[PDB]
Amino acid sequence: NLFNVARGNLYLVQTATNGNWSPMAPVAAPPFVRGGPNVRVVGRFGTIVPRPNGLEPQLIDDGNVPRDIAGDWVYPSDVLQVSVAVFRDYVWPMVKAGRTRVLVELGHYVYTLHYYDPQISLDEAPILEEWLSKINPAGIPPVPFCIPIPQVYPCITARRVHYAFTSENNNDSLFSTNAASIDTAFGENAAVSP
Amino acid sequence: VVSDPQSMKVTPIVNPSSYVCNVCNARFSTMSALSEHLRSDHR
Amino acid sequence: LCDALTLHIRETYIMLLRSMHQDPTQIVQIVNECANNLLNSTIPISLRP
Repeated sequence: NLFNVARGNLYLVQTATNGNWSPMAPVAAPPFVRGGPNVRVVGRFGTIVPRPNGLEPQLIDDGNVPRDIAGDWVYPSDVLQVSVAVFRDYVWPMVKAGRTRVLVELGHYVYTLHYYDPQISLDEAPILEEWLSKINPAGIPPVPFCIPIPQVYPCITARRVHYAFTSENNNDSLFSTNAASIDTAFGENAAVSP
Repeated sequence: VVSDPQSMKVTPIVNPSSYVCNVCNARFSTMSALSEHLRSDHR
Repeated sequence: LCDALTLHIRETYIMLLRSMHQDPTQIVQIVNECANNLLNSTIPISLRP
């Protein structure tokens, strides 16, 4: 992470936080892992069959069975480079609705941090939807995370909606968080590690 | 509608006008031409 | 007023076309298998009587 390459795989669940949101270092357990309970994997094509007369479009899973969208999904990255037009239309509104959670799993990747002021409201959809727009069959743009600037004073943060957080501790390269302050109040108080 | 910066902004859940045309597989930019192509599809 | 001999020809010609009716729900598996499973598709047909 000192070379701007984060290990582990990335998630896309809708987390409508209001306190501290540290994407690179998840303080919780990862929500689900591959092969868990009711955690299906997308197929080689990522093909979505649409169902008529008002049923849900089902998405063809790993074993070539049309499972439904809402729930959990392990979406391998090579499937994402060939079917991002089926992602952004069907399976991605069921992320923002808060009814499906995708583990877009790519083993290693370059990342990007967009810091922001947690006083002001911000939705992480167009920062993430711009990331889904530059995915070709060739490559992928680096994974964009949004981390709040750690505030010195106990602030009244807005309720924010973030989507991307990684599975493992990719916060190796975080030297300190408020090196000219008496104490960090709101944000991630990571002191200078001895 | 009062403009305060801490109001929880939420983008629209469903991507606007994605090409989900019922049988057309041709999607016009506006919502009016999106349902007009199923009329332009077949009877 | 339909001729009987003309009807026996046109009733054969419908049987000629209904002996070519590939049901279009299987065109998905045709393209999937003719392409040696390098390329899959989804073709939403509209079933009528």
